This record gives sequence, C-alpha cells and structure tokens, in this order.
Amino acid sequence: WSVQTGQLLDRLSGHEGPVSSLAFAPDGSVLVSGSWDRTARIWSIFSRTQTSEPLQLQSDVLDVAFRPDSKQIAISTLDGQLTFWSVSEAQQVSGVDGRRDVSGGRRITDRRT
Amino acid sequence: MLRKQARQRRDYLYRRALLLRDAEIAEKRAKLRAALASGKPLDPKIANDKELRKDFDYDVSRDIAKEQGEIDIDDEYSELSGIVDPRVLVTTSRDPSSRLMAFSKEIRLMFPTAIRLNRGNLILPDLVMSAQRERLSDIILLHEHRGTPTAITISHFPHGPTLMASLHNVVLRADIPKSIKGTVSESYPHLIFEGFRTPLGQRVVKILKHLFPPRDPTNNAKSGNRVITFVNQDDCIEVRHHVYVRTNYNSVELSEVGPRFTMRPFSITMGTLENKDADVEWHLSQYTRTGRKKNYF
Amino acid sequence: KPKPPAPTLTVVSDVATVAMEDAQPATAQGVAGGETSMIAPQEVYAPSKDTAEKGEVVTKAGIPIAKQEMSREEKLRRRRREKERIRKAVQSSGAYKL
Amino acid sequence: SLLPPDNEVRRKHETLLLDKLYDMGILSTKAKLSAVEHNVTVSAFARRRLPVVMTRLRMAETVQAATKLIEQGHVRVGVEEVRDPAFLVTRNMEDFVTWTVGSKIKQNIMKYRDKLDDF
RNA sequence: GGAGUAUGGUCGCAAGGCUGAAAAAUUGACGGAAGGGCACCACCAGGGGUGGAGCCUGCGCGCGCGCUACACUGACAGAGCCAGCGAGUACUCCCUUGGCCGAGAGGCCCGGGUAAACUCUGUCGUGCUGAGGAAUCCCUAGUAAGCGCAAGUCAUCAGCUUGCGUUGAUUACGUCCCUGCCCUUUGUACACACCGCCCGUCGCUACUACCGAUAGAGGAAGUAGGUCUCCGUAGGUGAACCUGCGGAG
RNA sequence: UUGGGCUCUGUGGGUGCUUGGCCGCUGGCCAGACCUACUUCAAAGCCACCGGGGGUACCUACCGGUUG
Repeated sequence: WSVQTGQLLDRLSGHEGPVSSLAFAPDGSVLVSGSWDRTARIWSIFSRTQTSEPLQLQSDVLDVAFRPDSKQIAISTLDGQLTFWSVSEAQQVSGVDGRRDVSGGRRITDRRT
Repeated sequence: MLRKQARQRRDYLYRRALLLRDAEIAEKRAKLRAALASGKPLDPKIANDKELRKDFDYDVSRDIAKEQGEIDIDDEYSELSGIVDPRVLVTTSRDPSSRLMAFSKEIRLMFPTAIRLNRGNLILPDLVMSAQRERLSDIILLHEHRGTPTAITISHFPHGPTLMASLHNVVLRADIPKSIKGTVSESYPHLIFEGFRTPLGQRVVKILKHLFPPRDPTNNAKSGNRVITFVNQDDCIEVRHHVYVRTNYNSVELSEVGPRFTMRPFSITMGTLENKDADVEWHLSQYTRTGRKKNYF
Repeated sequence: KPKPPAPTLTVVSDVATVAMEDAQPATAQGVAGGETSMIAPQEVYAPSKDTAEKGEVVTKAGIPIAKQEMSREEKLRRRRREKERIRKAVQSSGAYKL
Repeated sequence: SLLPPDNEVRRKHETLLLDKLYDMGILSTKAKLSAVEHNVTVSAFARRRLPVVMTRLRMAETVQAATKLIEQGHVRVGVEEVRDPAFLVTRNMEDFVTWTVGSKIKQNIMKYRDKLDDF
C-alpha cells in the first residue's frame, strides 16, 4: 500500500505458500520475501519493470535481514542454518549450520531428549 | 499451496452435493412459507413433518433474502466478483505458427488486463502450475488448423469452470493493412449479451463476463468508448468487438475493430484444463437422435 | 478471518502529547516536546466555503476574494471550473397571417 | 432464530456465525441455521482436534497411534512443533500440519518411497 | 365431493387508420495546455518469419499459411553413448502373374509395382553436385530457433492438429524523445511535507433592457457579593422556636 | 596386560547456593517428663461456577398475602 494516499497499490504474488518474513533493503531498492515454499524471493519494485528473481533454498524460511551496506542479505531457515547471499550477483556466499549451536531444550512434557 | 487448492476445490464439490439435498428440501419449505402469508391450505406432509417446521423457524431468512437478491449464490465466481481485477493470459498451442501468433496478439489487445505468453517448450501441467502460483483469473488457449484459429479454451482459475469451443468465420486483425487499421484503445469495454435464456445460458454468460475488469458504476452508462457483444442463435454464439462515438442523444456511430468470431461451445467443465478426469457439465451432443433438434443456450 | 471493518470514530482533544501519555513523575519528552497540540492547524481551522464570508468566496487555494472585487473574466472561468468538476461527478387569422 | 426474520442484524449474524464456524471446519455448509442448531456438536469439535484430523489426512493408521506420535513430537504446525494434543486444527491449518525436521518418521517414509535423501 | 396441477377446445376483449418508406439540460456538447503511467501493435539493441522457385488445405486467377528443395554447418566408412508420453479381444498400404488344395463359395505359397541428435576414429574435398527485394509481420528466459517420438479424444484436425521429451544462445531488460493508448486538472483518509485559484468556443437557467409586426408570440444582447454568634425590635403558635428589621462583636 | 563380552537387576552420591533430628519450642528432649487444667459474656454483612432449547403436577428457593 501507498502511505501517502492509502488506497491499495499492488498485490505482489508468486509464492507457493504463505509469506513468512519480509524486509526492505535499507537503501530501498529491493523488497525481500521469504516463504515456507522453500523459497526466498527478490522483488525489485521501484524499477520500471517490477521484476522478481527467485532463490531456491533448502527448506522453509523464518527470518530475513539486511546489511546496512545494502549488498548483503541474511536469511535464517528452518533446518536452522543461516545462508548469506549477495543481492546483486544472486549467489550464495556463506552458510552456517547452527543446530547444535543452538539446541537447548527439555521442556515439561517434552519427551524427547 | 498445492494441498490447499486440492482442499478447497474438493470442498466445493462436496458442498454442491449438499446444496442438492437441501434445495430438494427447500422446495418443500418454499410452499410452507408462502402458505403463511397466503392462508391458502397446504400439502399435509408439509403440514406434519416436525423437524421441517422447527427447521423452518430457524432457516426462514435465507429464503426471503434470496427472494430479495440480498445475497449472491455460493459460486466459484461469487467469492471475488466485482472486487478485484481479473488478470488474464492468452497462450498459443505448443508449436505456434506466425499468423496464429498475430491473432493471439489481437485478442490480447481486446482484453485490457492481459498478457500473452510464448508457449514454447512447456508441459501444460506446469502451465497450470504457473497459474496457481500467479493467481490468475483465466488461462486461454488457441488452436489453429492452418494459419486459421480453430478452437479456444477458456479456463477459470484457480479451479473454476472451463469452456472449450471451436471457432468459425474468423477474421483476423491482420488481414487489413495498418494504413487503415490501427492501435485499438485499451479502455474497459462494456459487454452486452443477447439471447441467453437457459440456466445453461447464464452459466456460459457467467464464465464469459467475469473475464473483463469491473466497470466503475457512477457514469458507466454515460461514459465509455468500446463495446463487446455476445449474441447467440442455434447455439453458435457470435461475438464482435466494436468501438463507438455518440453523435447524438438520438444517434450514434459504431466502428468494428476486433476479430469477428463465431464460436460454438462444445465442452463446459466444472474442472480445469489438466484434469481430464473431471466432471463435465454440458458437452455438445451430436450423434444422438435429437441433438440436432434441441438446443441449449 | 477477523471481521469486516466496521467504521469507528474516536475523538481526540486539543491538549498535548503529554496528555496522551501515561502516568509517571517526569515527561520523557523534551522541552519543545509539550507545546505541540496533538491536532493539526487544519483541525483547528481551514478556510472553506462552509465558513466563508457573505459577499466573498474562498479559493481552492483558500484565499478570500469578494465577488464584487472579482473580475468578469475570472467569474467566467470559475463558473467553468465548477461546472467542470460537476460534469466530472387556435388563434385569429389576423395574428396567423399577420 | 428468535429474532424476527426480516432484520439486518439477524442477517448479518446468520452470515457471521455460519462463515466463522465454517472456517473453523466444524460444519459442512454455510447456509443453514437449522444445521447450526441440530448439527453443531462437540463430536464435530473432537473431529477437528489435531490427532483426529491427522488420521483424516492419513498421517497415521489409527488415532490412538497418532496420539502416540504427536506426544513424542514428530508433528509440526506452521513452523512450530506441537505437544498439546488438543490443538484445534482449523480448516486453514489442516493443509499445513505436517512432519517435523529431524524425524525418524519422515526418513522412514522417504525410505519406503525410495528417495531417501541423506541431505 | 374438496383441493391442487396440467391439457385442449369454446367464448369476449385486445382488433376502427388527420393518413400515405427512407429529446433532456443550474447536470449538457466539443476542444486545447500542462503533468504522469504505460506498450516488441512506441523509442533503442538485436533476432526471426513471410514475401524469390516447387507442392498444396484454406480464404477471395489473386492471396498468404504450412511442406519440400536449394553446400561447407560436406560426403562415406566405423566406434560409443542418452528421453518422455502411449495398452479396448485391438492393429493390417496396395492390388495384381502364376500355382496348391478347394464339385462350387475360399484358404494357402511363390513373384510385380527401445529417437533424432551428439562425441570420437578414419577416408575424399566447393564439383545446377547457390537461403530468397521493396515492403511487411512477429519475439525478451527454459523464450527465438533446432531435433525427433507418440497420440489421434462427440467441435475443428491427416494436404494436419495436439502432446511429451531432447539441445538451447545472442540481444535490451531502460526511456516517454517518435508513434500512440490510457489517466490525471473532482471526490474516495487526517500526521509531518509539498502544492497553491489551468485555458477556449458554445449550450441550458434567472434577471435586465432593446427591436418590430398582431395586452402578444417572436428577433437580438448583457448581467449571474455581609457569612457566623450575640443583642434590641415587629409578627408567627406558644417557654423555647421561626421569620423580618435595626445594632454590636 | 595372568580370562573376555552382551544384556539385565539392585544399592550410593549427582542431576538447583552447603546453617542439625524431634516437641506441647526465648526452652527441653533424644532412656524423655507432667499428662486435664483454665475460663467472661456465641456469632458483623456479601458473593460463592452444574451444557442448550423445553414442561412443570409434587419437592425446594424467593415474593406477596391468610388464620392461629
């Protein structure tokens, strides 16, 4: 939606599942979506084509982030790993599998170890 | 997504069979309600089915509101009828030919919110997938024979009904040199329909006229430059595309600008393009005794 | 699905942002914080036809002009502008022969 | 129903109750108040709990054994795991409630259907 | 008998021609200037058809649309190595010389008319053994194009339609300059922020007056602030007590 | 490395920051002891969750009366 007038602008679409977490690149060039359709999705909106580039992942997305230097995205998916991409050359450049690096558990009525 | 569309579409089918039972009921319920206002006596079974009377006392308001036209019926169109703009893509057959591709360009132009698409090397199941991942109103095919289009195939997506029709008597846009023809206006055309008098006629008009954008309702009868017509006789619906200027409150001039079709619809399925295992709704019955005598539409 | 939006009205006052906040021994806000009125100059006043003077009319700019001090040319053009917006919305043979 | 049939607020809340319960799945139609009356039932609630609806989607053979699974915790909803075996699966979530990440169950399925990705 | 429902037949009306084919408007009719948004029917980079010759469905001798041919991206011999869709007790291109066994109708037998591609190895070398003008029309990602394989679905379609797979590029991916098309100049939400009365020719309306025929329709124009306590009083229903007045704290 | 191994089954500390056991507790007791006395004056009120529509003769709650 447009802030300055309020009436709806554009239903972006393309997503094989609900869209899970969203953010703008801090310059404002890029909208980034992550959805549970295993996929993260570069929406360039304010260009004259309102284009889309896919990014296939391994599983569902959970959270997105940008770098203040607006070249890099960090998406945190469901296996638990982080995957770090550079936006322009849409290539993955880094990854961290942090499952044991975060597991702390054993709740009440949590009958797994 | 995919489990979701399977979920909803089957729920539509099952709710139809539900509507069958309950409308068989409401037939009886109708006669009760009329009698109360009328005081005319009634059928004694209706007078003495007890669950029916109590259920009347609950379910009055649906009947009277439907009499009012207060609601539109449950429908694969009624969910989003005049709310949001239907975007529509037109695709050719697998390996298109050039004159066909030009004619498809013509009917893309006639619609106002369309895209064409080069079909190329694309499995038609995955073209349905592209649909249900871009939330289209409508897919549309074209099949030529030899430079001349023969059949179109409207589907309503996400899961709706499909028309499939032959074409005949076609003229292109591209038999006329551009010195006489020209770029045609992408204004939201009006629609008119003549002679659809079956409930099946209203089915086919429903699947047609939910293609086009919603008109704005304030001055629509006054404004507007462009009018699309569907008229039908001998179950061969003929459709033209005209543009007009109003020279008087008593006089007007028309110009004919689209392609001229006659199509005769030969398959209407509550069921999309891939699903050949779906429930057809009316097919064109030659080969029978009086498939030539009777008409639908 | 939540509900259709039912239109709801809610009134605000003339008193300040500090009156909007909750209760605590200090205002956090600065010193220029506090003299702002929670509403806008538009809210307290805008010139309009509905508050116009008698012989005079307001402009779309919101400027006061008298119809008497008005010129005829501007009169014609403002009539045109208003209309533009509007459109956007048996006898004697003696008498007979003679 | 006691409200006279011709009223606006009656019409609005007929539609509201019906479509809301329908999106809670406990019904089967959305046009019949008599169906709300002598149809809406705690049994239908229970058949929209979680283990019953995972038998209906065919996660597991019998709803007992389904309870055993989701108590061990292989059964995810959305993106969370679920322990509470009364997590009432509304109709928008029946399409989503699926298997969890590191599950011996999911790997068993992939074993039988022969794609067993070790990655 | 009653209540419905149909169905047909009867009856009455509708069913008497100053007549002889080819408006509404306080809201309307039509522009114009500026500003935005868009589009392989716009610009720009390229690509690719058709249009040259032969074949023919189609459409109206003309016309394209598909198929074929046309040489360096060659020809011959090997070697190797890859698809996807298809299962109705169902499937055949002939039609013919002879002969067999067939009193006759036939059946025989012999004659005549799970892929291309791609890679590698080696042999020879432009040799009627010539890739299509002006025009026009189409195309921006598994797309142009190439390559085969299958099916043959109640409309169309074997002079072909439609599928599935295979290999897979260049080139813009921006800009409203040309062409256009649409939309602003009204509304439909308020904070900061900004903008600041678009323009033309007529219509319709109210009024004003003018002109000229017979009070009268016409013609032609403009305008739109003394409380509390106490006391002395007069009255009340009297001890008290209340009211009102007048004085002190 | 002059027996090895699986599996089962007990006990003991741990798996949360270390102040003793008990009782009629300002003391005593862990062998326990004394065992029943003493008294001026009943009370303040409220609330206090059973699934829905439905009937209500009898029981009950309430509310209004009636004789004694």
